[PDB]
Amino acid sequence: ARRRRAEVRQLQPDLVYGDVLVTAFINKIMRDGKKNLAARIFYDACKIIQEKTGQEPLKVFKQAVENVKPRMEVRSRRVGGANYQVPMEVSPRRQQSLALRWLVQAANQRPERRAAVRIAHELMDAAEGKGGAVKKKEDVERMAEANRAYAHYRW
Amino acid sequence: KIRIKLRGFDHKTLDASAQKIVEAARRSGAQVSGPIPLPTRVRRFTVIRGPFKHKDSREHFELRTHNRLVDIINPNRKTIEQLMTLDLPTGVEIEIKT
Amino acid sequence: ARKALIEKAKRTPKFKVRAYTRCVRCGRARSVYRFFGLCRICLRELAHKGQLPGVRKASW
Amino acid sequence: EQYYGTGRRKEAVARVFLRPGNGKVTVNGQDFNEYFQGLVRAVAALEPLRAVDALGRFDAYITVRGGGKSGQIDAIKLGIARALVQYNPDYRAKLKPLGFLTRDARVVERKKYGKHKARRAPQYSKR
Amino acid sequence: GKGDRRTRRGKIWRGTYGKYRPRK
Amino acid sequence: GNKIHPIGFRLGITRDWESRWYAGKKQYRHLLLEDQRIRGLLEKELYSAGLARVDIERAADNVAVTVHVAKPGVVIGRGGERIRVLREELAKLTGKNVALNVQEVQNPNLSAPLVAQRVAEQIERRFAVRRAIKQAVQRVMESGAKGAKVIVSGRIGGAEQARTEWAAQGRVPLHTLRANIDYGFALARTTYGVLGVKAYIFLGEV
Amino acid sequence: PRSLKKGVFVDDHLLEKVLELNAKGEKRLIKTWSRRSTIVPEMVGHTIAVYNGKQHVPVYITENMVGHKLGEFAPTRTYR
RNA sequence: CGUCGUCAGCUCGUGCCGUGAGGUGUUGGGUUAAGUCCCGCAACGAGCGCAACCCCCGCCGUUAGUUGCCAGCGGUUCGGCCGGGCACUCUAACGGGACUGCCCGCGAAAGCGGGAGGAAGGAGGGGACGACGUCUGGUCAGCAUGGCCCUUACGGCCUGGGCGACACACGUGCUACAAUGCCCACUACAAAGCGAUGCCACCCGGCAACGGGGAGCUAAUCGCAAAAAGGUGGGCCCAGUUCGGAUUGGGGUCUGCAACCCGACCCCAUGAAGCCGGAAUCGCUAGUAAUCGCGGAUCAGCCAUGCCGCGGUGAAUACG
Ligand SMILES: [K+]
Ligand SMILES: [K+]
Ligand SMILES: [K+]
Ligand SMILES: [Mg+2]
Ligand SMILES: [Mg+2]
Ligand SMILES: [Mg+2]
Ligand SMILES: [Mg+2]
Ligand SMILES: [Mg+2]
Ligand SMILES: [Mg+2]
Ligand SMILES: [Mg+2]
Ligand SMILES: [Mg+2]
Ligand SMILES: [Mg+2]
Ligand SMILES: [Mg+2]
Ligand SMILES: [Mg+2]
Ligand SMILES: [Mg+2]
Ligand SMILES: [Mg+2]
Ligand SMILES: [Mg+2]
Ligand SMILES: [Mg+2]
Ligand SMILES: [Mg+2]
Ligand SMILES: [Mg+2]
Ligand SMILES: [Mg+2]
Ligand SMILES: [Mg+2]
Ligand SMILES: [Mg+2]
Ligand SMILES: [Mg+2]
Ligand SMILES: [Mg+2]
Ligand SMILES: [Mg+2]
Ligand SMILES: [Mg+2]
Ligand SMILES: [Mg+2]
Ligand SMILES: [Mg+2]
Ligand SMILES: [Mg+2]
Ligand SMILES: [Mg+2]
Ligand SMILES: [Mg+2]
Ligand SMILES: [Mg+2]
Ligand SMILES: [Mg+2]
Ligand SMILES: [Mg+2]
Ligand SMILES: [Zn+2]
Repeated sequence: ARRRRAEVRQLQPDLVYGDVLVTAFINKIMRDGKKNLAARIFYDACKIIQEKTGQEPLKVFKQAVENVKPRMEVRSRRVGGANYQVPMEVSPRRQQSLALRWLVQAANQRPERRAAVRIAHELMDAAEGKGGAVKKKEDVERMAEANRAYAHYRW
Repeated sequence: KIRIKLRGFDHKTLDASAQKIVEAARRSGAQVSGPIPLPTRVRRFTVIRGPFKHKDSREHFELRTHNRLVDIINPNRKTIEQLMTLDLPTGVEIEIKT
Repeated sequence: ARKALIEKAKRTPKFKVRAYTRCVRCGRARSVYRFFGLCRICLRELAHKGQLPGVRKASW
Repeated sequence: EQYYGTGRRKEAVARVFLRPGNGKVTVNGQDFNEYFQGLVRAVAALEPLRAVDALGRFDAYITVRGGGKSGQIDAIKLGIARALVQYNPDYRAKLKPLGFLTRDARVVERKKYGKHKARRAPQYSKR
Repeated sequence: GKGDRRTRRGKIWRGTYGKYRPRK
Repeated sequence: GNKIHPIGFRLGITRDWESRWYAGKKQYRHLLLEDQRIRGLLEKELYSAGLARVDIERAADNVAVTVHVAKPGVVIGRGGERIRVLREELAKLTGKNVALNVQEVQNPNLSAPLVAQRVAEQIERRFAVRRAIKQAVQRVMESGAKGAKVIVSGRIGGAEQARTEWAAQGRVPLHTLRANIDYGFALARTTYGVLGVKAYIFLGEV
Repeated sequence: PRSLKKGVFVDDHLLEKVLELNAKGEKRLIKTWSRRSTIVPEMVGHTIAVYNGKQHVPVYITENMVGHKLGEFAPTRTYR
């Protein structure tokens, strides 16, 4: 991207919750372009959340995402021989990209045999404030500021 | 019921043999079923441009065999004449399975 | 093409197996296209001259 | 009496015949749900109708050939959208903004030479 | 997988037929 | 090494084939091997007539043919004594029994194949290359033509180091697929080795 | 997983030279260029020198080896 | 032919400047994918390049119906099967169509940012096409060619070996390590191609490879033909395991004069390593990557997991 500024491409709203944020999560889940299988997995998850929870899955989904979004992160920058971990804000766009990516990654780290259970349970532990996803988010933010000494290298 | 098969390599050489057979028969036979297209059969030849190595160059060549149908119903004797010795194309081949 | 191994025209292979295409123009024995009897090199040479009827440059 | 569009996508031809009725949809002599058996996407195919409050005021006989089911689903998406305008040309005033009238032009890019898959280039070493 | 001679997908990949993939 | 043969590149438009005979996957290779045998002889002798082109049409054992030369007479002969021997040389080659028309090249200086042959000969007689080229481009440019160019290979003048002499005038847009440019290539044996000669003439656009 | 079909192959060079040589009985040595040929019953006891491309190796044929080609006893290459 | 590369750029004619090499033009502001265009200039123009003219894909219309329809109707062996019709879909020739034209905003202009119509905008998407030249680059084993050398052998014919060797090292790939998976069923939806000494429907025998026998096709009529991934159902439960199929033993089918060295293919056994890969490092900006299968050339057969194409499903991300 040396010329333009590659504009964010819009996604087709969910075929159920009619949410773009959902298609997104589905895309991350998807592997080898098997968007059907991807779709099913996510849905059985919204279902499993309906089960163990008397709350609309869509609301749980959101909440979860929100808790995994990193509002700060460290970025490497070479200055004077060595490389310094410079902490800096995180654009909204990237927070979303990061939150969803981590949810799926954290979810697939889980122990439950069935894919749907994993996303479901990860999504829950997420909106709760726990789970491997939220840790990554926290281990990152802890990383930032832990290097606030270099915050003047704004970047 | 005259089955007419026209094949070739030029799509003008054939359309110039489906015209010397479309009007020179609408004055002695049925209203005739216009020249019918018929999908082509392409044959690709992919060759490595250079004499030695360089297997990543390659150029593409092909032999496109166009087709035509016509099919004039009602031989009528008089039709089988306006179309006896009144053609022109040299890069064409004709067939008749009436 | 070693004008002596161009005994392919022999037709008396003892066993039809030993029969091998071989170029009609170069003697080139390794890329002889059945349809043209030519090798990939000459097949490209003549096609450029328009001496191979119908054969054009494909593109899509 | 009857209205019809077409719609095509990624090489999938769709013949759409809309006739007033309940809401039944026949795809190749099969229930909509029969043809698109368990394809989360399918739902989409009829989005144009819902885009103008039809569906429950129409019925549709659909033909299809060429491609894959999701591609066919997109074609159907256009047919229904076209006929739905032939019925009433004032419907464009709504389907346009949703781009339901547009024929997605995206197609399988050609496979180039010296390249595994059109763009994917071969991997090399010790350079 | 595609490498299992005596299996369904195995025969397909190897472009053959047999007990594990008859011609209907 | 770049640039496709400007003819093979323009077969689609501005430039027809040199054999308009159809065939099927069983005979094509034969009727082809035949044409070559034909051009093989035609050129092996009619050299002196200066043969620019040689078309070959067919319909079924009635092998049309033709031969566009600059000096018809050389073909014909006393009344037609040569055009006789040869005409029989064709059916003796291939018991096809075929015609053998003769078109005259209005101007042998607007036919790249000749212009090439031209310079190619001079080279063997030891004419100064650069001159020939300069001149040749003129002959072509004087007698019409919106552009022209000539290229000789290397060992120019018997030199050990192979070079490449240029020379060209007017337009010669090879990238423009419509130029209608005649291209002619002439070899050129020599005591010390081969020299290649290419000729380009741009005449009319659309 | 061996194979050949119905019609065991054996070059007739040595064949009509062996089954015929069985008339008087046996003999010392033979010399063939038919690795191709299968070893058949009527050879047991013979000593067929096989060519390997450079040499004519002396192969003593036995019951247990009836079925194997002659080439299998005349190794082509030379390693360490 | 490859390469620097589709990177822009390389030049000329006359004039002007300089004793001269050589400058100016081609520099400079704006703009473009571009020496693209604009404005300005001792320069005015031009040539090879850029672009355009050619091909493919996207929308619509003519002309044309032994492929399409029952859309329309009437016969039904309820099979577009028959009548019948070109509407539709296709097939394939020819045209239309997009021009920053239209609207608002900025600008000296070119043009930039949006907005409306439109299938499609501002190079629609992909090809073909690669300047003056460089590498003293590749190739005398494709051919052609100067010189040199051998001309009972550096020529020629065979049979058999070899190019397939194996302590070892690297490149490119294939199949995997599994549950977003592997099986077995059962069901769908492709596109481009190939088919006389051939594709091979269908029938019989064989677990099968394949063998008998034979319908139709010189193929939009018949055949390769099943597409696979998917979808429904069922099994496996997390294990070197219903993951993975390497090795090796045995029995066979084929092609071929002939499968030891040295062929694929089938069936029963065997069931290796591998649990996701150190330092390093590769591809790709969207129908692209990833993934799924299908056809071709060569060719008897084949060591195709190569190669050249085809279509299905279909992302992530680009601050800068
Ligand atoms: K274009
Ligand atoms: K050189
Ligand atoms: K796989
Ligand atoms: Mg030679
Ligand atoms: Mg052979
Ligand atoms: Mg051949
Ligand atoms: Mg779906
Ligand atoms: Mg693909
Ligand atoms: Mg297995
Ligand atoms: Mg460019
Ligand atoms: Mg000057
Ligand atoms: Mg002066
Ligand atoms: Mg200068
Ligand atoms: Mg100058
Ligand atoms: Mg300059
Ligand atoms: Mg200059
Ligand atoms: Mg300057
Ligand atoms: Mg610029
Ligand atoms: Mg320019
Ligand atoms: Mg200027
Ligand atoms: Mg139309
Ligand atoms: Mg160009
Ligand atoms: Mg080198
Ligand atoms: Mg060198
Ligand atoms: Mg080798
Ligand atoms: Mg590897
Ligand atoms: Mg059976
Ligand atoms: Mg292990
Ligand atoms: Mg196992
Ligand atoms: Mg073998
Ligand atoms: Mg495991
Ligand atoms: Mg293939
Ligand atoms: Mg083959
Ligand atoms: Mg092998
Ligand atoms: Mg293969
Ligand atoms: Zn050749």
